[PDB]
Amino acid sequence: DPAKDATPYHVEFPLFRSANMASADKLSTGVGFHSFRIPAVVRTTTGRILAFAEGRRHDNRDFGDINLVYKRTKTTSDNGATLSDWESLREVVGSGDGTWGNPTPVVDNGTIYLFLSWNNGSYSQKGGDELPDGTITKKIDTTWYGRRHLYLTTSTDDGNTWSKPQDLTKELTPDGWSWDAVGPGNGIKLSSGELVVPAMGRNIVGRGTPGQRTWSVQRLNGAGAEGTVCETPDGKLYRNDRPSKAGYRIVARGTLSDGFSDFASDSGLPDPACQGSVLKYNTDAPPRTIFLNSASSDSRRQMRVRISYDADAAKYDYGRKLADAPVSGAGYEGGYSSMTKTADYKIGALVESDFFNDGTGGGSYRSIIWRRFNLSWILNGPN
Ligand SMILES: O=C(O)[C@]1(F)O[C@@H]([C@H](O)[C@H](O)CO)[C@H](O)[C@@H](O)[C@H]1F
Ligand SMILES: *[C@]1(C(=O)O)O[C@@H]([C@H](O)[C@H](O)CO)[C@H](O)[C@@H](O)[C@H]1F
Ligand SMILES: [Ca+2]
Ligand SMILES: [Cl-]
Repeated sequence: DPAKDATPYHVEFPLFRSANMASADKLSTGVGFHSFRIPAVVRTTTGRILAFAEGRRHDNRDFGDINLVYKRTKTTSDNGATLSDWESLREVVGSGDGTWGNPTPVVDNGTIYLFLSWNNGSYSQKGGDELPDGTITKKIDTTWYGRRHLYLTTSTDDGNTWSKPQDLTKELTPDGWSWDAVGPGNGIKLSSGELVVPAMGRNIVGRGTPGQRTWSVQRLNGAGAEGTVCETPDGKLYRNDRPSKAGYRIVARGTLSDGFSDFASDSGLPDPACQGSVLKYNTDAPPRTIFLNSASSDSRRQMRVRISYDADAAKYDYGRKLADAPVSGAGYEGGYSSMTKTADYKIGALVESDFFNDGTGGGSYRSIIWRRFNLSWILNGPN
């Protein structure tokens, strides 16, 4: 791999700082957040980087009052290289005391499309959870009021402002569903121009052209709830999803016109039942797909970034442990992740981190780390 010839480069620092941290991130209104979790990142066509997260107001739990927050790089050409290159925290949407989450952006010229999930603030995935005011949650159900909704918000000004989110549940989530998720992480634009956004049991597919997109659903029997998608070097689609039980990533390959294979466990990619991320890096010799998850069947703290050179992303190298370049003072790193390719030819990654001050409890502060590294950094890892 000729990219190994570059000097290894890596930088890493917290970008979304929980309430316990010195420079805890708050909106300009004064509204702060206990925890940030569920990252999504995209480089726009200007080179600006947009980083999204769930701002979890009161504790780290997946329900209750959660706002969709973000940061942009200050300019289109700084590549988020230092903390001072990032704007202050902003909000995409935070209306109501319900949950706005699952950021899943896709860039289309320019327009950034950001798909989100939402639930009512009286409901949770399991039900029976206690809220700050003493209310007990109802379990997410199939009713309009109590089901998981799918929203779309758009930016046509490089992420500066966002349209009021539009509820596309009736159009893009099957009737009768209760739980739902989009991404989280990112959607993609194919070499042939279609937009493909991974979601629970389905792709959301944007046909048409830039400036005139039309959305529909490609259902995928056996897909995960939290999916990732990319275009492999052979031109086909590749779903690499979180499994329902700890063990291994589940994978399927297909096309928009012919559909997908069934999903199968990939024994080369252990996973502890956690979200992952995938990135098409380049098309020229040699073609590369990047994959990032916790490379373990029982821990989220074994984050590993990897490269596949296969036309179908069948097999990956060992890659490199993110712990080889650890961050201090921002918790124990590991969990959900998102990757993009920066305009200065780095991998830019967001990774969850957990202070663990309340163990697995709701009071444990969660932060999100930003990382940049070149391919060389991965390739020069001790395997
Ligand atoms: O509901 C919230 O989280 C909030 F506290 O109020 C939201 C909103 O003004 C109200 O919920 C009504 O839409 C803000 O967008 C949030 O930043 C925050 F201030
Ligand atoms: C995530 C997690 O940290 O495990 O889990 C998902 C969801 O519960 C699982 O995919 C099972 O359906 C949450 O939606 C997400 O917020 C995060 F908690
Ligand atoms: Ca809110
Ligand atoms: Cl999910």
